[PDB]
Amino acid sequence: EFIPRPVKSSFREGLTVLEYFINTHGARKGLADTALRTADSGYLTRRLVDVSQDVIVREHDCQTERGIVVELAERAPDGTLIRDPYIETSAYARTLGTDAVDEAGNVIVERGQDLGDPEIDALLAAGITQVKVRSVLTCATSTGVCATCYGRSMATGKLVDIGEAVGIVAAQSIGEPGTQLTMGGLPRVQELFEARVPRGKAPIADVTGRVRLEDGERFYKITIVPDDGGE
Amino acid sequence: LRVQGPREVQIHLVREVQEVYRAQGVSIHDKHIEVIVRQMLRRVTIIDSGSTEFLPGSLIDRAEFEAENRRVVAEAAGRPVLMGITKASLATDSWLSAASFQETTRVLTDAAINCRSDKLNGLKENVIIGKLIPAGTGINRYRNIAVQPTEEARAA
Amino acid sequence: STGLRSAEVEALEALPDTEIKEALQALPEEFRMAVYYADVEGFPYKEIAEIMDTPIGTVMSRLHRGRRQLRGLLADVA
Amino acid sequence: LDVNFFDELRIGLATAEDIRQWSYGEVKKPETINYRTLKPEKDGLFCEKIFGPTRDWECYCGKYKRVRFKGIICERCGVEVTRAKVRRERMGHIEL
Amino acid sequence: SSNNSVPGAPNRVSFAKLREPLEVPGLLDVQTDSFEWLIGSPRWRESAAERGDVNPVGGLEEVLYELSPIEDFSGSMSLSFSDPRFDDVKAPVDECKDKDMTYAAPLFVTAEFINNNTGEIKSQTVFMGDFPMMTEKGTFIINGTERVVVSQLVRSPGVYFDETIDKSTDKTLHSVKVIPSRGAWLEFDVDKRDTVGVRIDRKRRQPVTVLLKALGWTSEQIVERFGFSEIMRSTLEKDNTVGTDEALLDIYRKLRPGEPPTKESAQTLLENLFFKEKRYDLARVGRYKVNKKLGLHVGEPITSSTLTEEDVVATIEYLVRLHEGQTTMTVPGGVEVPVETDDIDHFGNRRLRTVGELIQNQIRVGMSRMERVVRERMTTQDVEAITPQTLINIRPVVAAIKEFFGTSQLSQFMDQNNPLSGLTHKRRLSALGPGGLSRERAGLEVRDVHPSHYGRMCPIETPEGPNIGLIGSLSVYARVNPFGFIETPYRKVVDGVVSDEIVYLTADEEDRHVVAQANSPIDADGRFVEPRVLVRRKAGEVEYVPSSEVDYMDVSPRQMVSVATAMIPFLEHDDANRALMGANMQRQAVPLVRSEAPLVGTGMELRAAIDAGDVVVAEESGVIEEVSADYITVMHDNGTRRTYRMRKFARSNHGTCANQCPIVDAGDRVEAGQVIADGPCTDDGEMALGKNLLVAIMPWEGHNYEDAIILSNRLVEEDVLTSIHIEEHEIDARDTKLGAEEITRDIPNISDEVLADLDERGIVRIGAEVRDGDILVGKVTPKGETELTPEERLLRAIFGEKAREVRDTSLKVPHGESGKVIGIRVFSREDEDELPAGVNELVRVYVAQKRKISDGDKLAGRHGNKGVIGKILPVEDMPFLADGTPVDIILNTHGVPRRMNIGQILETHLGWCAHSGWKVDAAKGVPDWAARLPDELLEAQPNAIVSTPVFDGAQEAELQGLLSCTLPNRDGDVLVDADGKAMLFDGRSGEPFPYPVTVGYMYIMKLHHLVDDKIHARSTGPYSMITQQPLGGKAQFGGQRFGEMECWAMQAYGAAYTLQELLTIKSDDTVGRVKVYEAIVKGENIPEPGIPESFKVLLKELQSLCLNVEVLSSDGAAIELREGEDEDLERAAANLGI
Amino acid sequence: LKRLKVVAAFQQSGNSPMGMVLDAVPVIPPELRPMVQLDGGRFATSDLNDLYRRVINRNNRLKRLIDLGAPEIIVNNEKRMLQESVDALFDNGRRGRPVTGPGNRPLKSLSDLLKGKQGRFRQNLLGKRVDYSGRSVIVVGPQLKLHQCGLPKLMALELFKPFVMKRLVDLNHAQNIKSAKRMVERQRPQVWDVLEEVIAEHPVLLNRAPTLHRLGIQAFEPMLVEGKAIQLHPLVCEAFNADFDGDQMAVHLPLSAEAQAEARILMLSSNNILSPASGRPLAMPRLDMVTGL
RNA sequence: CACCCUCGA
DNA sequence: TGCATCCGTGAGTCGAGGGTG
DNA sequence: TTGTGGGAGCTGTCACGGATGCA
Ligand SMILES: [Mg+2]
Ligand SMILES: [Zn+2]
Ligand SMILES: [Zn+2]
Repeated sequence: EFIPRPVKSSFREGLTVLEYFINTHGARKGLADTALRTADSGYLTRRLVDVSQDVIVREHDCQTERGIVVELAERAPDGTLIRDPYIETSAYARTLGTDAVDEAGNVIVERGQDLGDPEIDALLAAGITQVKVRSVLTCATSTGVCATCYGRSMATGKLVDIGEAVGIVAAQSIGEPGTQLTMGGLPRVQELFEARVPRGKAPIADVTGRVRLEDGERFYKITIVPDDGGE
Repeated sequence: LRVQGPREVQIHLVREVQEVYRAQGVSIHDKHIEVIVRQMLRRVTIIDSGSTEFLPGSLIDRAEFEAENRRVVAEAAGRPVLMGITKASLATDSWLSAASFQETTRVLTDAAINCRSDKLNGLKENVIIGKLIPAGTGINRYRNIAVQPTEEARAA
Repeated sequence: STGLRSAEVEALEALPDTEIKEALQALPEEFRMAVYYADVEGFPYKEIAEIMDTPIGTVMSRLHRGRRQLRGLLADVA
Repeated sequence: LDVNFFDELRIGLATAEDIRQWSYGEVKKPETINYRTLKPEKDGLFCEKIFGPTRDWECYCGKYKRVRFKGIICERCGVEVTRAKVRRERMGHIEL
Repeated sequence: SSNNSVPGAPNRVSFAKLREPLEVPGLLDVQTDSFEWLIGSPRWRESAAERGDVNPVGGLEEVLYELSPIEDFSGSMSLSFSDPRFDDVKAPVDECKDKDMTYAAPLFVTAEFINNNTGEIKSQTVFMGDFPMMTEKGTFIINGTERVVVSQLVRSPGVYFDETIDKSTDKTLHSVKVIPSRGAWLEFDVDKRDTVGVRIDRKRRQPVTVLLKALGWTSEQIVERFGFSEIMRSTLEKDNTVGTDEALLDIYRKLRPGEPPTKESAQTLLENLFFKEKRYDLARVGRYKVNKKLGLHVGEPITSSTLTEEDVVATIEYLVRLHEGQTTMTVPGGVEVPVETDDIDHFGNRRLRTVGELIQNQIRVGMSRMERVVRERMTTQDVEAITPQTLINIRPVVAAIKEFFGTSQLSQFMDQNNPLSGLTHKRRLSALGPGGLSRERAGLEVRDVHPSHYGRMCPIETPEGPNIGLIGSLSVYARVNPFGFIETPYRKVVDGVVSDEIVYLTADEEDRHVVAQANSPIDADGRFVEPRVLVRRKAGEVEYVPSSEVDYMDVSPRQMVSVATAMIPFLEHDDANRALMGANMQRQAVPLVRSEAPLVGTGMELRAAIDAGDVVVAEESGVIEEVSADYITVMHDNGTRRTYRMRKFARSNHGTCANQCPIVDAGDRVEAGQVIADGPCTDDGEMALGKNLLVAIMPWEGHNYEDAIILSNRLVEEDVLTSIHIEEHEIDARDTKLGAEEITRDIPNISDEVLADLDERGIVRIGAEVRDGDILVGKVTPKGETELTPEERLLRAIFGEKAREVRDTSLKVPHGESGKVIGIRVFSREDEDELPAGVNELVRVYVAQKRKISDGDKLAGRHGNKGVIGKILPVEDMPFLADGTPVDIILNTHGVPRRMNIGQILETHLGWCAHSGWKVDAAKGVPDWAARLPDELLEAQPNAIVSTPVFDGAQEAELQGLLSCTLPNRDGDVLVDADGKAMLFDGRSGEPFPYPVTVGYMYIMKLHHLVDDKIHARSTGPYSMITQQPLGGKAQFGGQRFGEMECWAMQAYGAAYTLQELLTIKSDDTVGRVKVYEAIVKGENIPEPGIPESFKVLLKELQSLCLNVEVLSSDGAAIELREGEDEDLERAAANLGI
Repeated sequence: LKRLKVVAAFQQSGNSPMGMVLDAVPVIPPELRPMVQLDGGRFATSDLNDLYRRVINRNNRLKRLIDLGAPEIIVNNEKRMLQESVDALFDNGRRGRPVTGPGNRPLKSLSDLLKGKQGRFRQNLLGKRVDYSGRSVIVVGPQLKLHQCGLPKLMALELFKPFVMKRLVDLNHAQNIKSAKRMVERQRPQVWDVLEEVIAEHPVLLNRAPTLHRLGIQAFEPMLVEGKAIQLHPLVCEAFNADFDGDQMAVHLPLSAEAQAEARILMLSSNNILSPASGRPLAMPRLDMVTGL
C-alpha cells in the first residue's frame, strides 16, 4: 500500500528520522522482490529454452501461401492516418506473402521482400493500412521452420541463415528482460505460457446470435439465441 | 481454441504476451513469441483411435498423426490441443532430454516401462553425448564441405 | 599413491627418457633384449631363455655383460 | 575406441538375469576396508576379487605384481591382474 | 563537541545541535553480560543484585538445579550437584592461538551422593571438563582459530494466534499454537467445517472435546464454559465418543500407530506429555508470555510453570471468542485480557538467544546424556563401592560442547578484515539456525523491516545476498532483557517536562506508551516549545499529539542505527540501498601501513575503535615508565606496575595485518581508560578505515567510465593505499603405507641453485624472498614400488642402489603469490608436541606482501559509491589546481546523481572546508545561517577534525556559508569558490578545463577485493577423480565452469565445434585432453574429440537403478565402451628401443 | 485409459512386469562411491556405501533368521526392514521419513545423483568445468578498438602455456620440451617476447554471468596489457550488462581451427553490433559519450 | 567426497 | 462414484574465503 | 543376559496439477 503520511523532504535537505525509517521498508522490500523476480525469470527462460530447442531453420522456403495479417496503420475521419505503434515488433523484419494491392494496379511490394524501413514508409505513403506477411506460425515445414517464413535475422539484418537455431535465440530474447516486469505481470506471462485456466475467466461467445442479459443479485445470466437454429 | 481454431489462439496468445511486455515497455519482436507458441500446438488429441495404434486421449504429433493416417488409409479423430511449455517439453521424443530437463525420476520410470529408444538427434542430446550439435556449423551441408584450390591457382 | 594428474603431466610422462634410451641403443640388440626381458619386465632366467630360444648359459652371460656395459655407460645418479 | 557415431540409445527394466550377467561377483559382508593395512576386505563393498585390483597389475596377496602376468587370475586370492581403471566399470550384486 | 568522557581523545568539534543525555553503552556487553550470567561471575552477581533482581541464578547453577537430584527407580539413592567452580585458565590466548588449542578453564562441581537405605552421605569434587572461555574481546578460541557466537532470533515460547483466510470459502479461520521452550507442541485449529481440532505432536486432528474429557472435564462441565460458542457445541454433536477414560484411550490410540491401547498407559502418557516438568517445560519467558497473554495470574508466581489445565481451557476459550472478536475477555479468574491475533515478527514475540543461552542449551543435552549413564551405573554397581566420581561420566558433556563450538551455525569464523567488521560481527543477530527457522521457510515477510525494530535492530545494515533480512546488527543504545527481549532507553516525560531519568523498555512496554522524537524543540527548563509534538503510536502510527500526552522521548537521534551505519556522514542524504552498501563496505576495508582519521566524520569512530578491542587501553591511571616497539610499561600511583604487549605484524583470519604502535612517550601521565597504542585501523583513538583524498568530480577520457576510478600515481609512490597481507602455509611429514616421510633438504633431481634459500633442515630461511614455484619446506615421501617406471626399474636393477628411495612431495609457493618470509613455526614428534595420528612433523611458514594500490583494486567511500581502478596516471597527467596541487582521485559525474547518494558531495564540500580551514566573518555579529548551530565552529584551522552526527550535524545552509569562509592557501589565493568548484588545468595538453569542476576532500577506503587475489588462469591441472572434470576453485588451480546458460549462448551462436571442444576435449575426454596437449606441443592439428567420461558415469549410475541402458550401433548392435589394452605399450616399447 | 497406458507397454516384446520386483540388487562400482582418508585416521562416508551396508546387514540377518527357524513375526519384520532399506538405497525419503546420518542429514540416495540442479544431468552433463580458462576483474581501457581486449600477462602466459612451450622449443631458448615447461614455470624473461607472438591473431572468448542472451559471450583479439585486470571495451558493456563496480569476467581459449574460426566469424565483438531481440543497436555510445556528443 | 557459514557481481 | 484432499513437483548464474564429518 | 523403563525434533514458503482416498 501507500502510507497516508508521505516523505515530504528531499534527499538534498536530508530526510528526517521517521522518513528514513519508512523509506527503508520499501527499499528492502524492493531488494527482496528483485531477488525473487530474477529467479522466476531464470526458471521461465530455462523452460522456454527447453521447449524451443528443436526449432532451427532447416530449409530456404516453406513455399506456403498462408500468412498473418499485420495492421500497418489506422486512419481518423480526416485524411491523416495514425501510425500503428506495433510496426517495429509486428510488421518490421517480416516477409510478405501477398503483395500490397494499394487500391490501384500499383503493386508496392514483391512477394518475399525484406520489409525494411523504406518498404514500410512506401507502404504507408501509398495508403495501404493492412498487409499479409509470412509467419512462423503458419509454416508447413516438416522439421523446424523455413528461412523465408521466419524473416530476417535481427542481428545480421539479412535473411536468416540455415544453421541458425532460432528457438534458443527466441527463448533468450523473451527471457532476458524478464527481471524488468513488475506488478498482470510476470505471473501473467507464466500463466499464459503454461496454458493455465486463468484466475479471472471471462468467457467468449460460442456462436453468432442475439444476446440476452439477465441481471440478478451478484450473479448475471447471459443467454445467446443462435442463428443456426440450434439450442 | 475449441471455438475459433488454432490460427486464432496463436494470435491471441502472442497479442497478450506482447501486451504485457509492452505494458512494461520492452521491445520484443513478435517472431520470438511466435516461435515459442508454434511448439504449443504441435500435437493433437485422439478421440477415436480408428485403425491406428494411437491410444485415445494421448497427445501425438500432428505430422506423425497425418503420416500414420496415410499408412493406414493405404491399407482417426484428431483435435488440435494447446498445452503448456512444461508439458510440451516433457512430451518430447527423446527420453534423455526429458530426463535432463525436469522430473527425472518419473521420466526415467516411464521410459524404462515403455523401453524407449532415444534417436539421439537433438541439441541437448548431442551436448550430453559429446557429439556435434545439429545446428550451425554442425549441419551436414556445412560440416562436410570439401575444400581444394582451383587449377588456375594450383598452377601458380 | 598417485596424485592428481593433469593432461600436461600425462603427456610429458609418455615421452622417452632420451638418456637411458641412448644407453639402451648403444648396447647390441642381444644384450638389449636380454636386459629388457630380465630387469625391465622381470622374467626368470629360464623363461627368458625360452623366449629367446637359446640355452641358459648365453642368456645369463649376455645379461651380465650387458649389465656391466650399461653400468659403465650410464654413470648418472641424480 | 569410440567415434561418437552411433544410431540410438535404449533403456528398459533390467531383469535379475541381466543383473547377474553384469555383476562380476556378489558382496557378502558390510565391511569396507581393513583399517590397519588400508586394504579392501574380501567379499566386501570394496573387495578386489569382485570389483578389481586397486593398484595396477597387483593382486591382493602380493603374488603377481608386474605387467608380465596379465589377464591371468591369482589362484590364492582370486584377484584379476589388470589395470585398476576397471574399478569404475565392474559392478557387483546382492542376492536377496 | 569535546566529548571528554574518554581521556586523551582527539578534539573533534561537532556540529551537534542537541546534547547527549545518555552515553553509548558497552558495545560488547551483548556477549560479555550473557557469558558472565552463564558463569556466575561476581560482575554479573553485583549487576543482577543491583539492577533489582534478588534471585541470582547462573546458567550452570540453573542446569544443576534442574538436574538435581538424580533419583533411581527404587528411590534408594540420590545424586545432587552444587557449586559450579572454575579453575584458572589452562593457557593464555596467544599461546592457544599458537598451539591450536582452545582457550578453556576446568569446571568443578560439588557432587553429593546420599544413600537413604543405609543413610550415608558422600560429598566430593568432580571434574566436569574443559569449559571454553570467552576472551576479553568477547570472542572464543577453538582449535587455534578465533570465533564468535552470533545471537539467534527465535520466537519466544508461549501461545500464538493467527488469522488465515479460507482456501475456498474465504471464511476467516483462526488458528493457535502453544510452543514450549522444550517439549511437545500443542496446536488448535478451526476447519472449513465448524470443527475445532487439537493437533498434538502433529498427529491427525481430533475433536477438542476428546482432550477436554481426557483431562477429566465431564460433559455437563465442558458444555458450560463453551456454551456461548456454538462451534464447540456443533463439534460435540459431531464427536465420536463421550467420556473420560474412553477419550483417554482414544488419545493413546491416536498418538501411537500400530499399538494395542490401554487406559493406564494412556493416563500416564498424557500426564507425562504436557504436565510433567521432566519431559515438558515452559520456560520463565514462556510462563510470563502466557500469563500476560491470558491474564491468568497477575501476582507473578514463577513456580508451577508447566501447562496448567486452566491455561488450556483459557486458550480454547480465547480461540472460540477470537472467532467472534470481543475485545474484553475474562476466563474464570482472568483479568480483562484483549482478544487479537499475534504478530510473529514483533520483537515482543520474537526474542533472541545470546551465547550464554546457546551454551546452556547444549550443556543441558550433555548433562541429560550424562544422567542416563548415571542411572545405568546406579543399578549395575555394588553399593558402598560407588563414589560420586564413578557415577559421573563427563564424556557426553565434552562431546556436546565440542560439537556446539565446532559445527553449530551460530559459532562462526570471526570477521577480521578490520576492527569494525569484528565489532559488528559480535553484535550481529541471525534468524537461521537450529531451534529457529530454516532457510527454505524464510519468506519475504520475516525479512522486511518491522516497526518494532526501531531502536533495537538497525534496518540499514543487512547483506545484499540471499541472507538479506535474515542478518541484522543490534542498535547502538539497545540491550538484551534477561528474558531475551531487546530493550531500548527513553527519557521519561512528566506533564510535558522531559527529565534526565532513562527507562529501558521492551517492544511490549513501548506500544503501551507514546514515544516522542529526539529533535523536538526543548527549552532550557526541559519542556516542549511547540504545542504539538510528532510521536509514534502503538501499531507504529505517526501522529501529532499535544505535549501533555507525551510519555517517553527518544534519548538521541541515530537510536535506530547500528555502529557501522552511524559512521556515514550525511546519512539522511543517502537512499537506503547505497547507505546499506556503505555500511557493508566499511567492514571490508583493509588496514593500511599508516592510519589516517577521517577529516569529516561522526562521533562514533572514537568509541567504536576503543570498544572494538584492537586498541590498547589503560586499565588504571599512572605515568608511563617505559615505551618500546614491543610493549608499554606503566607505573600506577599506588606503586604497582602494568605492561601491555604489542601485537606486531599479526595475521588476521582473512589475511589482513593486525599491527599495533604506541601513541605515548616516556613520562606521560595517562588516565584510566586512555588509548595508549593504536591498532590496525585506528588513528590516535578513532576508527581510521581509509584515507582523505583530493577528489575532482568530472568525466576524464573514459577511464572513469561506468564506475571506474582514476587514481594519482602519488598514492603509489607515497604508499598511502599500500597494505600488508600475511599468509600462512603449512606442511606435515607423516606416515604412509610404504614407510615414513622426512622433512629434509636432500631432494632428488634438484639443483643447488634452487635450494639456495633453504637451511640445513630444508626449510626456507627467514627473510628470504620467494616467488611462484619456489620451495618453502623440503619433504620426501617413500615411493610406491608399483609406480616405478621401466627406466627407474632398469636403473635400480643395474646399479642396485636400493637405499633411501623417495619422491618429491615438497611444499611450493602457489601461483600468483610472493613476498618476504616473516616467521617459521615448527613442531616435531621427536620433541613432545601434540600432533594427530601418524603425523611426525609440522611446519608453518608465514609470508607477507606489501601490496600497493593497483588496477582493478576496489575502492569505495562511506556512501555506497564503489569502484575499481581503471587507470593510474602519472602525477603530471592528473588535473591540478591553480597553485599546481594535483588531485588524487577522479570520480565520474554520471555516477553520482542516479544512485541517490548526495552525501558524498556534501562530504566533499565539508572535507575541503576542513582541509583549508575557515573563519566566519565576525564583523557585525554572527550571520543568520551561522546563528543556529555553530558555536565553536565559527573558525577552524587547516586540517581540522570535525564530526557531523547523523540526523544532526551540518545543515545545507551552514555548509553553503562555510564554502565562503574558506581560508586562502599559503599564497593568499582562495582556490575553491562558494559553489565548491575550482578551475583545473589539464595536465596533458596544458589548456585549463573550460568549466569549473567540483573539487574537495573525500574519505576513500581500500576494500578487500584486489586483483592479486582474484586473477586466475588454468591451461591444465588436476581433475576430480569421480567425474574426471576439471576441479573448481582458484585455490585448487581449477577451471572455469561453462554452465548451462553458456551452452545456450554457444548454441544460439551456432558455434558447434566450440561447444564440442569445451565439453569433450577440455573437460571429460581422458584420452583426448592428453592428445590435445601432445598435438599443440608438436604443432599439429587438434584431433577429433571422443566420449565424455561423465556420460559413462551416468550410464553406470543408471545401471545401478536396475535400468538396462545400452548404446546401440547403426542397427541394433551392442557397442562396448572400453579402453583398448595395448594402445599404450607400443609407444613405450618404441621409446625404450625395442 | 490411464491403466491401458501402463499395460500396453508391458504387452510388447517380452518386457515382463517381473522386473518391477527384484531378486538381486546391483552394486555400483566402488570408484563411483569413493572413500577418502581424513586426519587422525578418520574416513569419509559416502552415503551410498552406508545404504548398501544397511541392505547387506539386513539381508544377512534375514538369512540367519530363515536358517534358525525364527517366529514368522520376526522374519516378517526383517523382510519389511530389508524392503525399506532397499527403498532407501534406491530413493530415500520417497516413502516415509528419510534415513538420517551424522546430524540427521538425509543420506544421498541413488536417485539424488540424478535429480535436482546439482545432479548428474544439469551439473556434470549439460555444463562442465573446462581447461584453458581463467577469470579476472575487468577495467575499462577506452583506448582499444571494438574487436580488442586487454589480457594480463600472467593470464595469457598460463592460457597459452603449451603454445609458448612449443614456440620456445622452436627457437633454441629451450633444448627439450620438459626444459621448456620448466622455463615457462620459472617465468624466465625469454618467454614474454615469445608470448606476444603466439597471441597474435588468436581470439579469446569473454563471458560474464549471468549469460542472459548469446551476447553474454563474445570473441575478442587479446592485447597484452600490464597488470592483473582484463581491459574491456566500453561499448560492449550494454551487451554484458557489465559495470566496473567490481565485476569479474572469464576468458576461454579456443584451440581447434574450427573453434577459432567460429570465434573470429560468429562470435567476434565487432560483428555483433545489433541486439538479436529487437535489432536495436547495442554498441551505440551509452552514457558518457552521449553527453560528450 | 559430502554438508554448512560468510561474502562479491 | 464425485469431488475435496493430499502429495509430489518446481522455484537464477558465476565466483571467493573459511569449517567439520 | 530378571524388581523401572517409549525419540528428537520441529510448519515460520508459495503455486499448481493430478492421482488418492473417502463419504
Ligand atoms: Mg556490477
Ligand atoms: Zn514456412
Ligand atoms: Zn594374489
